[PDB]
Amino acid sequence: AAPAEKPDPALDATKALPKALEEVEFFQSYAVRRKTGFHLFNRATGSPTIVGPM
Amino acid sequence: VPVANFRPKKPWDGPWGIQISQKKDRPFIAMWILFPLLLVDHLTREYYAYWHSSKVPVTDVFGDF
Amino acid sequence: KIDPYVTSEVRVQRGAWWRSGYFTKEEVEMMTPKGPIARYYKFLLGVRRFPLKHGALSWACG
Amino acid sequence: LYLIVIFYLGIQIYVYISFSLSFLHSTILLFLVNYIPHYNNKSIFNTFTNKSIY
Amino acid sequence: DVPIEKIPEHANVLLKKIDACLEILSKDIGEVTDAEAHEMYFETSKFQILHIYTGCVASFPEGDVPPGAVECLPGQVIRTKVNGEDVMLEIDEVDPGYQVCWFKPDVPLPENAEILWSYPYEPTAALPTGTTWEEGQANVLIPAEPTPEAAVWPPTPVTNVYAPMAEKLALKSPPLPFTPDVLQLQLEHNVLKGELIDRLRALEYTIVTEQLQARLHERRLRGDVIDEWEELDYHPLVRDDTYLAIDFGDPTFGRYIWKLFPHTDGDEECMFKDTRLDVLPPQVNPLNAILAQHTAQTPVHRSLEKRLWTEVRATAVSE
Amino acid sequence: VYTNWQSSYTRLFVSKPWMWHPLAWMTLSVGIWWKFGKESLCNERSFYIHT
Amino acid sequence: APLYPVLSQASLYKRHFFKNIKLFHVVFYVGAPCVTFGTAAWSGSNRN
Amino acid sequence: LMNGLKMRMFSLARQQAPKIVHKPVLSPIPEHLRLVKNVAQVQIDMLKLLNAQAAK
Amino acid sequence: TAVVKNLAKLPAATSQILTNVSKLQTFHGLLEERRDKYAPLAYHTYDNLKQKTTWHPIAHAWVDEGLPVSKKEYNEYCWLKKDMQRLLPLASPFVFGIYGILPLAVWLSNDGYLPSAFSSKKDIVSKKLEWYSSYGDDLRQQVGPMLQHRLKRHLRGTLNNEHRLMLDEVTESYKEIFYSHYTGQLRDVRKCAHLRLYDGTSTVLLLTNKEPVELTSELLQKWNAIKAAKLSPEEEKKARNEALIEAYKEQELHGGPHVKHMQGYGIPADTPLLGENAKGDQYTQPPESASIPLEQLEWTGDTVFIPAEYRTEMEDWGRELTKLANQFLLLPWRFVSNAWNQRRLVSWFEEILQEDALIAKEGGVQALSDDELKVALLDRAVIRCDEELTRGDMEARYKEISWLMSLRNPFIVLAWQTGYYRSTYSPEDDLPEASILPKLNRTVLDVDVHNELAPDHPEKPLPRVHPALYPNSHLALAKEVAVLAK
Ligand SMILES: COCCOCCOCCOc1ccc(C(C)(C)CC(C)(C)C)cc1
Repeated sequence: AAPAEKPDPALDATKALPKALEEVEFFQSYAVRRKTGFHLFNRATGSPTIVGPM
Repeated sequence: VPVANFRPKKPWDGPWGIQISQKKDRPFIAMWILFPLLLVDHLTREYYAYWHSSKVPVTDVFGDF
Repeated sequence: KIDPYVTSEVRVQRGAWWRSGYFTKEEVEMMTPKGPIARYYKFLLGVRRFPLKHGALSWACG
Repeated sequence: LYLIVIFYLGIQIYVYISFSLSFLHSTILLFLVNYIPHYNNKSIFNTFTNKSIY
Repeated sequence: DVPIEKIPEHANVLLKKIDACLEILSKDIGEVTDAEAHEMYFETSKFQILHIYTGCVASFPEGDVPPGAVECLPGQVIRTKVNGEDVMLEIDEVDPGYQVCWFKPDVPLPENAEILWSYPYEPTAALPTGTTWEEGQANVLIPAEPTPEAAVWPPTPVTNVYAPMAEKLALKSPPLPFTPDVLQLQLEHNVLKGELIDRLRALEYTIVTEQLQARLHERRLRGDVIDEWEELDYHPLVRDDTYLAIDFGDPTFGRYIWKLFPHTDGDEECMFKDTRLDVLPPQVNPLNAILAQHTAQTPVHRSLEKRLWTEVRATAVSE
Repeated sequence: VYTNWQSSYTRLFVSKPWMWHPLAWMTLSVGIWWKFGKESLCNERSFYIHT
Repeated sequence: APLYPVLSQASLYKRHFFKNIKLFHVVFYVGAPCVTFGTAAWSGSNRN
Repeated sequence: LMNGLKMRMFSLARQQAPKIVHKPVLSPIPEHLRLVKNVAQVQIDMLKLLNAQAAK
Repeated sequence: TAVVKNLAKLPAATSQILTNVSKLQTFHGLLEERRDKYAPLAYHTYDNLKQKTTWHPIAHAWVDEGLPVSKKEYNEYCWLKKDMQRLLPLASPFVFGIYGILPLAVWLSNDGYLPSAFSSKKDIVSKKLEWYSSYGDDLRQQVGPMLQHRLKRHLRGTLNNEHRLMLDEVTESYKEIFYSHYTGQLRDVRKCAHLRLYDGTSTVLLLTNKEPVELTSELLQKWNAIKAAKLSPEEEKKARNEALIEAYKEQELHGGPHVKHMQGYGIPADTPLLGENAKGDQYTQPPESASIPLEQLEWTGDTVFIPAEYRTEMEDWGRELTKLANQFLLLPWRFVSNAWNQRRLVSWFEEILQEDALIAKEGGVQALSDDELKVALLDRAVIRCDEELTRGDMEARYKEISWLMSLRNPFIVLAWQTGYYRSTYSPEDDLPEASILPKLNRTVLDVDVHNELAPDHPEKPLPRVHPALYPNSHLALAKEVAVLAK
């Protein structure tokens, strides 16, 4: 009854999405590739595929 | 005269710290022996019943039969 | 077990018993237990016995 | 399919745990709300006793 | 049975002890540099490791790569030998409008290329020589590592009024300007003596835990590995409280530190600091608060009477 | 320094309801099987329901 | 003068091999043979 | 650092013994003892002066 | 082994057991005869949940100031009560059968499990010291630290909730009381009394024919003065009732007793009139005593102690802390509710208080021997037998815990006691080195009990001022001076 507790920043949600995006960025950093030996069959339109470049 | 709040160890003081460490890493050691045993228990297994089976493996626990 | 000051601790404030005249004499009387155990104990007040401190021995002796 | 499966099942396990605990609160732990305010003491170095009177 | 002149001898002994402790504990183990400990940092790079011992590495503008050149993008690891030193070079932040490639001798270099470093022709050699980065070829930066000021504990001041009086005695050899009350001085002396001895016993008690932590650090400095619990036994007072916290079964922590030491409240990295100097015990004498309450309660004629009680005591000692 | 953690499992069990929880769980599950699943499934008179 | 049964350096070197495991070191290393020779792929296909 | 490039160089050599760095340890015990010394010297000078007065 | 060694004297022990039982019966007859006419009725009270009794020393621990008994005879009484407790395994064959003799063998194996009759010594002090040094100090030295941890974790709470439960003013005192085995410095008992700040204000309502009145220092002083004047009862009761009505008016001006506005307690207002019973504006029905004029205010002889222990009360301690408190004090603890262990602890408390009274009658602590004082401190659980202290340190220790037990709070008592049972063991043989300073010595003068001490602010602790440095200390310490110089 009326304890008057200050806000605890550890109970906030301001780090989960940044951390997940950091993990995804670490994943995608390993997709960097050199131009030599590069080939990817695009669609018939000429647009890239989804699974191809990943 | 000796320093206060110090004494020799006794049996009820429990084991030393190195012994507690030796206690802790026993599961970690048995892990290496048990995971292969798990895989062997699954891989070296045979089903117990088939459409043709007239019998099924029975295990009398207390030898009453 | 007899006195309604103690048999009322669950429901009644203790302050209702400290205020003199809050409960009347007949009112205190109806709140007392009337069973045979209460009457046995009421008789046993004036009976000589061998008291012990409230604990495991007083309980074991029953 | 790996990502889909793990994302879905992690969401479901989080739902199970979080909702189980929220319902534990709303169903069983609100009985045990006993807020005691802090009352300052004054008679620290002296206590009235049975011998003070009797 | 302990005269007051024998105290500074004990203080010197304990100073020797704690100095022998701190000269060891002042040392600390730096970061490990064994490549076998960090080989997986390079194994897990986004590109395979280039074992480069022939040809040249050249910077040239971005665009088409010459066929035969091995691109060296940011994140590329390169095992080489530089001035006789086996090394790993990790590419980081290649400049824009430019790219780097390893050109073996079979591969012709393009125009507008700048050879950053090159290798010699040694085909018969079994152990290659590698490179020789001359002064101006490569700017290698050693970390400065500026050793900050050594953390000094504040010495509290002590006003020795009687040293000038001893000097005046040596000059004359009354000496004093006032009439000391020998009873009140022997009172303060006898009380203060026990407070000093009782303080030294507490310091000797604490030095035992420093010369225990230092004996272990001697082993840690020799390269010996100490178990987490073997190391705790050399902190016995903390070993006990830590074992009881385990018996209770509450592995949480952090708010206890924030309540006992409120200067750490809100500080998540409180454990990785040393803020004992920011929070020191005050040098306030509580006796002043006591004597002030004593005078406020008494009247003035009693204050003047005390001058009579003291004067009559002087004449009583005189007669 | 004495601890039931390293010197008495019984006093450790007694002093921790979160050590009683698995035991009560086990007892309750076995009682459930005894009351409900024993005679309806495992008895010889009730074993053909597995067919 | 340690009063406890001091453990040799080599014994600690060997125990570190056992207690320096991480979670993924178990999960994936045991899941690969398991997923391949398990109820999904090989053992399951055979036995079913 | 090179023209158009930046790199990180790591050595490859076994570390046979640990590397030592002198990080001085802050402690209040030496200053405790020095304070004890100073207070005791104050009292010693006091006693010497009082003895000189009482005897001279 | 010890089994056959005790079987050798088991025939010689039954006669002494029965003689001791007779002594116990005679002493209990005397004590109860005095108690049944000089002591008040401490009514039984149930805990907040109202299922088990709760016990406090202020109401239940009575001290017979005027007990015509020697201190050694009371020691015999208490020790023989403990021996009766230790005689309980003799019932095992009479409930299990002839195969219930192996428990009796286990009983006869260890001498610490046994009563006095199996001891070769004669004097109660030497016997008690033998038992302690053989079994009891060792048994106590393995419960002290864990009990201390339980008391700490009772204050600060579980699961990282110290910011919600602990106080920021008892912080430095908490540290000095519970973490002085880190510093090695002595402790001031007043810093343990500061732990009572976790609790509320302890009050005492005297019940009258009209209303309850809160007891104060002024009213108590007046009542003591009237008691000392030795007046006729026609004058005594008149003066008592005058002081009582004065205090009643004073508290009515204060805003009523403290208990009216305390969570968990309260005085009901006038009862309400329901519905048609309401006579217009008079919605209330005052009690019968409202008819009595206030000048007839008389004390009923009934009292209500309200400790207001919101965090210290023995009910909220738990199943484990109570057992460990009884273990540390070498009392029975197994297979009983916390109410029964509460009573056992309160009875131990009463015994210690009566022993303190008899010691003060016998000429204080200095009249005691060295072994007798050692045994007293062992009973108080402030000394362990592996210390070998001085006489002055022992006297100061006795004075400290005696004042602390005068306050009638077991929690702070246990917090004080457990600090003297925090001993470590080194892993090395050379360390700890042989000390250079002499043994710790103190005196009764070094203990500050006659002065109040405010709680030091958090992270701003102040040094300790000796009592001798206070003004007019030679006048206040004159009793201790006369006792020590003689
Ligand atoms: C534990 O959490 C880590 C899970 O993260 C998984 C992320 O999975 C998505 C990665 O798949 C991609 C997607 C896009 C791409 C590249 C195709 C970024 C786009 C590119 C190279 C053309 C710029 C590479 C990989």
